[PDB]
Amino acid sequence: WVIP
Amino acid sequence: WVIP
Amino acid sequence: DSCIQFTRHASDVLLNLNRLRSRDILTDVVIVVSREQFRAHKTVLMACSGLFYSIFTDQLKCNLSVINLDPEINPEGFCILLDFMYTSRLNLREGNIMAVMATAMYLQMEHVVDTCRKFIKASE
Amino acid sequence: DSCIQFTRHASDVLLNLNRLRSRDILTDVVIVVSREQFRAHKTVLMACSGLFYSIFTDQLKCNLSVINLDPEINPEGFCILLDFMYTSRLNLREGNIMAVMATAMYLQMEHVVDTCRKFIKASE
Ligand SMILES: O=C1Cc2cc(Nc3ncncc3Cl)ccc2N1
Ligand SMILES: O=C1Cc2cc(Nc3ncncc3Cl)ccc2N1
Ligand SMILES: [Cl-]
Ligand SMILES: [Cl-]
Repeated sequence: WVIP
Repeated sequence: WVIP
Repeated sequence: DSCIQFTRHASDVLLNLNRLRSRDILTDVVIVVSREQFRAHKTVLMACSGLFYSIFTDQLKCNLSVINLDPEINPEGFCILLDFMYTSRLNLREGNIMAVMATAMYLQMEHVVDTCRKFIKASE
Repeated sequence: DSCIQFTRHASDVLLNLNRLRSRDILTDVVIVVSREQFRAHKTVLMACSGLFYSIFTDQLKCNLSVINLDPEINPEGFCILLDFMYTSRLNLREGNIMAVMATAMYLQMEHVVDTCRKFIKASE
């Protein structure tokens, strides 16, 4: 999971 | 396009 | 093999599937959650959820145009997860994390369940 | 927004759509190429091809279970492109590049047309  |  | 690969292909496909959903094009099922209705594509739901995969591979249920979820399922939690299925983006907030995790457990969306567990553990 | 994003989501969705294609699950159309038949999902074809997008948004054609391609279309070129649609991998070879490019132009798959043009230009 990432900060888009 | 890339070499997978 | 000796294939070449187009890096952005999968993302572009999902973006187009979401554009078809927005315009209600070729949607083939309605998901009913506490009298809130969501139109979707059976194949995308199956590709994202262990529950929908099991439902639409069933010889009788594969032909249903309406699926009713368990009444304990929250429509907002479902809406957030349906958006995630079609975009890869999860709108996870302090005010919805419990409903989102409960819905992801029911829908059998293991990666969503994993990030909810981790975000909850960080707040304790 | 304040969304989080699951990097591998789009790729995992496409992988699952290809598994449904392999097992012939929920395929809703047959594409006929020079008497060679290919089963697929209308939504995936639309998501990848300008031609299929135009065909299945047509009020009469959206309901067809069989689509016949132009007889000049080569079945191997189509097969390679259908595989690309479901995997992001293009099996481009000296022996098939002309058929693949001609099929991609007809199907309106601009990124495939682009890499074929470049690979051909490198060999001249
Ligand atoms: O967490 C998850 C996400 C998910 C998706 C599916 N889908 C499929 N699996 C295998 N072949 C085809 C498909 Cl469509 C099954 C289980 C789970 N569990
Ligand atoms: O090269 C290409 C690839 C491609 C895909 C599509 N598909 C869609 N476009 C817009 N909204 C939904 C969909 Cl399904 C249309 C044109 C082209 N041209
Ligand atoms: Cl997931
Ligand atoms: Cl393309």
